[PDB]
Parts: sequence; structure tokens; C-alpha cells
Amino acid sequence: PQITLWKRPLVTIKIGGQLKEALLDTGADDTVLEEMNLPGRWKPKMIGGIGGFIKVRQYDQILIEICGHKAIGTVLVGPTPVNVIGRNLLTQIGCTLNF
Amino acid sequence: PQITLWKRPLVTIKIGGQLKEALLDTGADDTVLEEMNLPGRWKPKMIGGIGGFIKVRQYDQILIEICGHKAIGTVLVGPTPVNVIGRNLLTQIGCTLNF
Ligand SMILES: CC[C@H](C)CN(C[C@@H](O)[C@H](Cc1ccccc1)NC(=O)O[C@H]1CO[C@H]2OCC[C@H]21)S(=O)(=O)c1ccc2c(c1)OCO2
Repeated sequence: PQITLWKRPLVTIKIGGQLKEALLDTGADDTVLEEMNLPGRWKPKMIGGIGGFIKVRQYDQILIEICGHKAIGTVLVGPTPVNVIGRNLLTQIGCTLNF
Repeated sequence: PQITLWKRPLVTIKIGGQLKEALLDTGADDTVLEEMNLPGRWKPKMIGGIGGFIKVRQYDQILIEICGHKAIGTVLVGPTPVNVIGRNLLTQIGCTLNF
């Protein structure tokens, strides 16, 4: 689809068998989701945003469907203010910016 | 143009007679720029993201050019690690997400 930006580009995602709402965030390198239970091993990592750094759990090679488009990649879980879909997954679904 | 997301979507902007680099950021409600000494009045604001909040100065009706596309609107100035063009200006240049 073509998504205008008068509102937040929020979409439904499916991860670990659960539906969620997430923000398509071209300013995020990585995908960061709010605290949740996820199947798989993980590794503690640090990620930095506009306000500093937070501790997250890194899940690699996770299946995640974004607005009907399938992706498989890294998902960071931790105290992010909102679920964000970053460029690591936006590229997988073929997302570009256009003006 | 069309911008792929393999790398950060950095573009040149012109603001306050200065050229800078900034991210086209669909996850940013507002536009937040590195510290710069803009003239005129301003109002304090706090904006939150990963890591917490930062204090910024809100300037209204600022003229910005983004890839030769002119816009005018609110710009927040503060100690942000990166310049981000938010949806308040992205809508003005006709920017969409497409997949
Ligand atoms: C609440 C939704 C987002 C987290 C909001 N952020 C825009 C993001 O695009 C941000 C923009 C950004 C980009 C680089 C450094 C700091 C902030 N990217 C980000 O935090 O990404 C992190 C996750 O991937 C990693 O790659 C980049 C940092 C990591 S933000 O910078 O904090 C932000 C921008 C304008 C705003 C605002 C918050 O409140 C209202 O106006």
C-alpha cells in the first residue's frame, strides 16, 4: 500500500502468534518491541535512542508479519515507548520512501 | 524521488540559512534538529523516545527546504544525537511509505 503521514503509520503485526500494533519507523535502524514473552533464545544488548540507552533482549531470526508481508530478522524487546518497526525489517517487506 | 532503506534516509535540508543533514523519519511526530542559534521567540518542550526525554526549544513557522521541496512549520531544537524530519514536514513535501 501507499501510506500518507498525516497520522502515525501504525500497522498490525503478527509475532510469536500474537497480533500487535507497531509503528513503521524509518528513523530506527532496528526493530524494538515493548516487553513481551517470545519463544526462542535471546542475548542481552544495549540500544540508544533520542533520550539515552536502554537494555533489551535480542531475538534473532524471528518470524514477523507486517501488514500482511512476511519478514524474518532481529527483534529487540525492552522498555521502548512504543513498538517500532525499523529498517532491518522495512527493507524485507520492500518498503521505500517516496516524494 | 524514491529512497530505499538499506541505509539511513539522510538528506540535505536548508534551515536558518544553513545546510544540514537530517533523517526522513516516519516515526517522528515532530521535527527535531541539533542545537542551533535560531532567532526569534520559542517555547520549551520535552519529547520522549528510547532512553527517555530531552529538553528542546520549539520554534514555529520556520522555513525549511528538503531536497528542494519547501515547507514551513514547527521545528524543535535541542541536544538530539541526530537531525530528524518528522511527519509535520514530511506531509508537506508529499512523502509516503510504499510497499
Ligand atoms: C516513539 C517513537 C520513536 C522512538 C520516536 N523517535 C523517532 C525514531 O525514528 C528515532 C529517531 C532517532 C535515530 C538515531 C538516534 C536517536 C533518535 N529512532 C530510534 O530511536 O531508533 C532506535 C532504534 O533503532 C536504532 O536506530 C536508531 C536508534 C535506535 S525519537 O527520536 O525519539 C522522536 C522524534 C520526534 C518526536 C518525538 C520522538 O516526540 C514527538 O516528536
